[PDB]
Amino acid sequence: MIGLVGKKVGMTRIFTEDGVSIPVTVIEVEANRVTQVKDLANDGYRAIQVTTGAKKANRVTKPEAGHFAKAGVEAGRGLWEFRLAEGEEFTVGQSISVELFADVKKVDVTGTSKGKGFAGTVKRWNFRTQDATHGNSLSHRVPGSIGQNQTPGKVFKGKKMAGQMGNERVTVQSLDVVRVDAERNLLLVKGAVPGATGSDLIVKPAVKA
Amino acid sequence: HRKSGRQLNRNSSHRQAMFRNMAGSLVRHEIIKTTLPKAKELRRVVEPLITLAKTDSVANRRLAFARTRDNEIVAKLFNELGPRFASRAGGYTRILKCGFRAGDNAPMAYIELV
Amino acid sequence: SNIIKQLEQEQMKQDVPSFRPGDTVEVKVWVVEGSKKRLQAFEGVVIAIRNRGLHSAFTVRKISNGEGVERVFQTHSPVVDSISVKRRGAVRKAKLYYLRERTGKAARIKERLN
Amino acid sequence: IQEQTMLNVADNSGARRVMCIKVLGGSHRRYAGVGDIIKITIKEAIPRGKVKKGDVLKAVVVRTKKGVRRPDGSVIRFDGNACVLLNNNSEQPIGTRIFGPVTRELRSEKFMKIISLAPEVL
RNA sequence: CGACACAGGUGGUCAGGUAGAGAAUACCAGGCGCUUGAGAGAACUCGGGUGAAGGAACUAGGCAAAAUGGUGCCGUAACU
RNA sequence: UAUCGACGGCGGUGUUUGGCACCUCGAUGUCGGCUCAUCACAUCCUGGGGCUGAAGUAGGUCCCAAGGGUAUGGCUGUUC
RNA sequence: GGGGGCUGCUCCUAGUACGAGAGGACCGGAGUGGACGCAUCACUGGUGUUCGGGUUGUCAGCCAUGGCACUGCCCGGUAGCUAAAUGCGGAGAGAUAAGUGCUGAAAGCAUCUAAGCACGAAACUUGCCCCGAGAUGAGUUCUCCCGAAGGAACGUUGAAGACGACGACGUUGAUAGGCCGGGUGUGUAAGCGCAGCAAUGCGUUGAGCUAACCGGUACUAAUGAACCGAGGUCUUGACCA
Repeated sequence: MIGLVGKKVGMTRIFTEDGVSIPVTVIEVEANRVTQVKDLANDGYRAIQVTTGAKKANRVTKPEAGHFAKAGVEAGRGLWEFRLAEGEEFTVGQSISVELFADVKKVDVTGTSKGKGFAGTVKRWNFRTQDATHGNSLSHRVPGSIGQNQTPGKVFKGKKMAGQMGNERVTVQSLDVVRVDAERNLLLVKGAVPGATGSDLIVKPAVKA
Repeated sequence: HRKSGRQLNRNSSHRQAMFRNMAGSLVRHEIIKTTLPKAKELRRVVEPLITLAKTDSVANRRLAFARTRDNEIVAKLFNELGPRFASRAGGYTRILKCGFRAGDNAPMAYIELV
Repeated sequence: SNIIKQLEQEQMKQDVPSFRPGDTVEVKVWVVEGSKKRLQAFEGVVIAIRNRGLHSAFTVRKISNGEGVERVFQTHSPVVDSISVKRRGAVRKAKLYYLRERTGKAARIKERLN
Repeated sequence: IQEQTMLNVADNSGARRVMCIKVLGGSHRRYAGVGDIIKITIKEAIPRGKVKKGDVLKAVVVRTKKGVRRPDGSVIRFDGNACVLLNNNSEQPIGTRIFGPVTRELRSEKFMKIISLAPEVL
């Protein structure tokens, strides 16, 4: 069980004696039924599924191992009914969050940040903005220069512009686990978590805390 | 866009009026026939227009004949159709959809006053 | 409480929001922020109406303190750098919460006056 | 603050108002902020003694209308604009006393002599 | 009359119907509804309103828009 | 022979001008600007180097290299 | 298949190395600024014929309270969306050119080469983000299925959407409305008393009215029934019986 996964519910907060008041993001972490686990290998730098472990297959778990010893194994995802899990497959695949999750423990939560169509350079890849009177010239979120040397009237592919997005993966580290509570088996993560509500976020023991 | 606000089927003005009238229709005759976004917002024109018109007093009926321009079905809203809804909150006059009629294809119920 | 004000009573806990601010009321604020060698003593500054502040996280308002070039700015009360306040002149009127003017028009009979 | 703007003086050098001209090391469409040294040409002042009215000198912007946000999240705004005249002697005011408050970031890291002559600090 | 049930053109009388300086808006009398329809809260184009700070820096030219703008008192330059 | 470099000699390019006039001559709206897209290099730097009349610092000249960056304004319709 | 990161300032190192003096560095490690790039707004700020107020003409006899100029005009202005707002945007690894060298001949010496070999560029490849089974080496997995598995049509609404879709729900329901409460916006009510000659000035009222949020709650509103509808193709690669 390299980690668990839940669905973002929203953002709340819990004032704890130790530490100090800090917003907490509620995440629904519940019953799953992992039938198999797909393992990827790092051939150069292009993910490829080595093998898949079923309810009973020592011929695939063996390759999974060793490859891990070779450190060539990539991210691990397994055919699941609801959400993922690792060593959970070997048992029966049926498990609850209570089995994997403790509080006050550090965890790395990654996820795809929240279709928005085309956006302006600024609202887009964080481009700053026309500070100074530049803003007064109502030219707020515009680079003002598509590219140097009008000739070519071309914009260097580099010279970042506007485009499409939405519909970026980010793995924030050191996310303390406040507690596991709510109407349903959920999780309280300190601070905020990438992605919108309902989005699928994964948990993983902090690589370095 | 934004959340679900009101519904101006036509323009701005055509959208207070229409409420007044088609409001007095469901008190003069316990039967009416509009469309879809029909008297659903006219379900509102009446109640409000009931309550504040509940108990008879000075500063109550004065609100009645303000939204409804008529002395006939503003008097029969009291001493009838109240007290007649004595111990009943809401439910004043609801109504269920009905198959669309001829001419302009637009389904329509029949307000009524239970 | 509801899942909107159930997670706001902690940070900036609703410390008995001093009766006033209120209309013209000019309660001298406080402070305790370092910004420099953390040894900052108390302080003082006159205010005015231009009230502001909500439920959970409310704030003083547009200080509008004459002294100095002029004024503006304000820290939200309560705040990590907050202490008790006091009184001043007793009320007045116009419309507190949104009382413009006082700025772009600050003289004797003009200020401390509607 | 842009070119051809009229701002007030903060030192008792004999000048009253100042008209911005250019900024040192700032290739932008009209601009001059708090802390930036700009070349100027005073307008109103004492036309005698040492030809004041008409001469072009350097100065340092201290206060502006535009609101600047601080780490806490609060923005501060002033009424008009002001600046201080400086001579050839590397960042040194030509006047004796200064008028008006100053920012923090303008003390420790950059100017240590300007803070010593500053009466107020926000 | 204009080839058309063509928002074009075409003389006289009613200029005291009711509130303002007035044959200026609102409203009796009288006349009329003969200037194609139905369903989501896009881009773009035609008219128009409001826009922080600066404010003609746009432009051949402030074109356009805006500002001033009722009445009474005080007061009113060069030039002729 | 760091650098500058005549006389003379031998070439490349074809952006200039001149020439010829072989082609078009059964019509592909002007100049400048603006807006928007792609390509090239005779690299002005950044990067790595050679020389110096290279102490250092700051420069001058030259080589490889174009990946990126090479981008703006005041007067003038004006291209010097 | 698509893509970017460029540049500057400051601190430590030095007022030291170097230099008579004047003058005046470097490698490297850090902080930050300007500029150019996906989002998000809690904070600061901008919008509003929802709403509240003032007021002209006119009508309801006056008052109160309202209609009309499709907000009469004027004043102010909440939510969302937005910005002069905020959070995020590596390092590292691999390979040649110029060039620096190794071993080493043709010329038993020498030589970076001629065979061989060790190193060596912001750029290149990759990392990372985005798109992508029509990715022509045209994918993977599980289950169901060859006369009944499954699937299309409909109804009520959107965390959806520019006409042909997408997503949720359809009583094993809270999806929408009503009601109540919670969370909000305005500002002193009707009436009467004494107010007052009156406008409307007072007292009773720090009183009413209103909402495009949320919760509780099914009370109301989510049938019936029809129908699109292929049927384990052929040759062969092994195992099971």
